[PDB]
Amino acid sequence: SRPGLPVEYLQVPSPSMGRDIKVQFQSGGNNSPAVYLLDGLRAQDDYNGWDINTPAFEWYYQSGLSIVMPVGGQSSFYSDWYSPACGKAGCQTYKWETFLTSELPQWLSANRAVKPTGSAAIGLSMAGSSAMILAAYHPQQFIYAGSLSALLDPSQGMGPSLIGLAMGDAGGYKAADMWGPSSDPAWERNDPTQQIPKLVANNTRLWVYCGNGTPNELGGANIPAEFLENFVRSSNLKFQDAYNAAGGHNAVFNFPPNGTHSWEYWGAQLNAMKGDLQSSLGAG
Ligand SMILES: OC[C@H]1O[C@H](O[C@H]2O[C@H](CO)[C@@H](O)[C@H](O)[C@H]2O)[C@H](O)[C@@H](O)[C@@H]1O
Ligand SMILES: OC[C@H]1O[C@H](O[C@H]2O[C@H](CO)[C@@H](O)[C@H](O)[C@H]2O)[C@H](O)[C@@H](O)[C@@H]1O
Repeated sequence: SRPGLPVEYLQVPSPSMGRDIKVQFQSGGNNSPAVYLLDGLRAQDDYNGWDINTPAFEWYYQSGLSIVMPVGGQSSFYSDWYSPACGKAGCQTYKWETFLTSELPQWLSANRAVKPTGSAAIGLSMAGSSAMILAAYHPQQFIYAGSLSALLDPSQGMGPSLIGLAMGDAGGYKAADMWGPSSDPAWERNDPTQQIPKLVANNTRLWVYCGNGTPNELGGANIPAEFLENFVRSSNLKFQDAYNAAGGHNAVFNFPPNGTHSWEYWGAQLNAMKGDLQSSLGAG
């Protein structure tokens, strides 16, 4: 049902960021595996975009999977930032890798008996690369990573400056505050194409989606959505080639001849990957 589901609106203290992170939550039951649904570049501070734009909770109720939707961190790339995250609205502390990989799972285990290990992270847009970086560096916790419509080589060429533009347009943040000048090693570290050997060695299950910029009847037929999806598509194709070349063998690659940078297409993927998540994480 949409109303009447056991959906919580948690307030999870983050020592590292000095505030309470709101977290929308639906348990799949005691000791259930978690699915972290990471929001896109323009993440709002009231509700995660996955809740706003999809019936995700509804789709995953009684799936044996806990659904975890952190709220906030627009333009954060769910990263630990070098300096305060200062945008149009003011400064906030961004230490999202710390939060997602310790404070949150520990709180969820202690307070809701959510299994802290063997989780998936699924992100769209900005959070698509973040999902893979979470699995790259925290494979115990994240054994599955979904990346929807993300720029997958952000440290390369125009990469850093395109990221700067977007953060600027979304809340007016500056990429220097996050991973520093493009010279800083933080860029390579958070580039999922660069971290492909990790993904392979950890045998991380991947779900990699990117549309082609052509809208079908689902909608999203507008130029920005079309131009954005097409623009990030090649990094998705190059990721695929590199991953296979590095001996990758645990990914689903989803590059249909349709799809724009719009929630209609992302929802469709989240819905599509439920049974795969259940098998890969042992929901049964
Ligand atoms: O980066 C994730 C955001 O994707 C959407 O916004 C992008 O694409 C829109 C077209 O669908 C553009 O209008 C917008 O300027 C882009 O940033 C989505 O609207 C947001 O909810 C996501 O956070
Ligand atoms: O940095 C983003 C991507 O840039 C290159 O490719 C882009 O540039 C052209 C458009 O201006 C097209 O080749 C394509 O649509 C874009 O993705 C680079 O080749 C990619 O690896 C980068 O992800």
